[PDB]
Amino acid sequence: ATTYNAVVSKSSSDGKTFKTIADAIASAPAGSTPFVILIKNGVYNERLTITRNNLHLKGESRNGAVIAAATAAGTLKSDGSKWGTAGSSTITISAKDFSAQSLTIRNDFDFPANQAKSDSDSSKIKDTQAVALYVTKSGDRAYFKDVSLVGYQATLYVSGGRSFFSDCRISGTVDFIFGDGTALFNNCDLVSRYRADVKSGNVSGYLTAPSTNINQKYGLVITNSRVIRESDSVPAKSYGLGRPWHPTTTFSDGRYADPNAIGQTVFLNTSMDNHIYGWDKMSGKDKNGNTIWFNPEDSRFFEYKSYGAGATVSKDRRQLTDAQAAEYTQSKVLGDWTPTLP
Ligand SMILES: COC(=O)[C@H]1O[C@H](O[C@@H]2[C@H](O)[C@@H](O)[C@@H](O[C@@H]3[C@H](O)[C@@H](O)[C@@H](O[C@@H]4[C@H](O)[C@@H](O)[C@@H](O)O[C@@H]4C(=O)O)O[C@@H]3C(=O)OC)O[C@@H]2C(=O)OC)[C@H](O)[C@@H](O)[C@H]1O[C@H]1O[C@H](C(=O)O)[C@H](O[C@H]2O[C@H](C(=O)O)[C@H](O)[C@H](O)[C@H]2O)[C@H](O)[C@H]1O
Repeated sequence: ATTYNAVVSKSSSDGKTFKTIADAIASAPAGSTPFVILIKNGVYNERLTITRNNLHLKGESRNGAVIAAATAAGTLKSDGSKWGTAGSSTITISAKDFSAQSLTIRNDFDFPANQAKSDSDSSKIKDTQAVALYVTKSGDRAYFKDVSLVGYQATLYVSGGRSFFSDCRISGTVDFIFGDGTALFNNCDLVSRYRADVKSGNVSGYLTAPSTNINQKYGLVITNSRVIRESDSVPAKSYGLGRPWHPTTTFSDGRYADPNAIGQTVFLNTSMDNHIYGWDKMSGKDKNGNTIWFNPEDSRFFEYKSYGAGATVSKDRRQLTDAQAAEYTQSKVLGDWTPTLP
């Protein structure tokens, strides 16, 4: 039994439908009863913030139901201030028990076009983060099944609670899955994109930039997935599996890189093409304003039974034992939450 509380459609000749997803979401009664919205095929140029618990979106098809907007961190608002990374997101989830199924979410900020702009071009943005999907500290138990997430830098921002991504596609370049949330990915294609602006022997990007607090058991966990290059033009050894993001954070003694954000990224039973070279370092500013480097060997970066040409084994790429791998089951990672669709 599957019934819809609202339907979004591009066609008025279709039936009794909403024209925009934002309108359908808004039409939901106040409260926490399940509200399920069907979204028919089409490109919906919308930015959405979800604040109602137990809201559920279902696209007609992942290929054809698209939610898209173009916003970079460096994009200016009306008052002349920047949107920022969090603010750049096409979809923001700030509610509990959200699900999205069979749809694509894009940030259409044209990173390559931006980089190709002349250095003197005042429209050339430096803050090139452009988030497709953002799960905030308020968005626990967020479930994404058969969803495609599209971006370049900072595609997926997972913060706070638990999120589960299943049968998914996620594309990007730099730090394209990042944040301090517990995010489990199963049977996903993680797509590393070509960068025309990167010189022959330099790094193109990093799949993950976890900022997981050291006292939090699970950060980014990728299982039974495929780490793939967008094209044959993506060079060998051009992408890192992760680098440690220690976010600039306001403390009592100032604003600087959080020392206790010692991120976790764990890959289990995942294929990797040879664009992968391993893990990498990342810099921030310390309490004195000096550059500080955070190293992968000091971070919680692990693999278990990786395969494919990018799956090399050395000292610099720590491996889980069988016993340790057993700690990364869905049951263990998500605790008492079993992700279910309406
Ligand atoms: C999610 O994290 C990010 O997206 C990070 O973005 C930034 O990373 C930069 C850069 O954008 C990225 O491409 C990369 O660049 C490296 C290298 O560092 C460059 O010098 C460089 O080499 C150039 C060229 O590629 C090469 O061919 C040669 O010619 O040299 C060139 C050159 O040197 O000029 O390019 C490299 C490259 O492309 O690698 C693939 O790394 C950069 C970097 O790490 O600099 C320190 C930010 O700088 C990062 O901090 C990170 O951004 C996140 O964290 C920020 C922070 O302050 O911690 C900031 O977050 C804060 O604001 C948030 C918000 O506004 O919402 C939020 O509140 C958060 O809590 C708070 O901490 C950013 O907003 C956030 O995205």
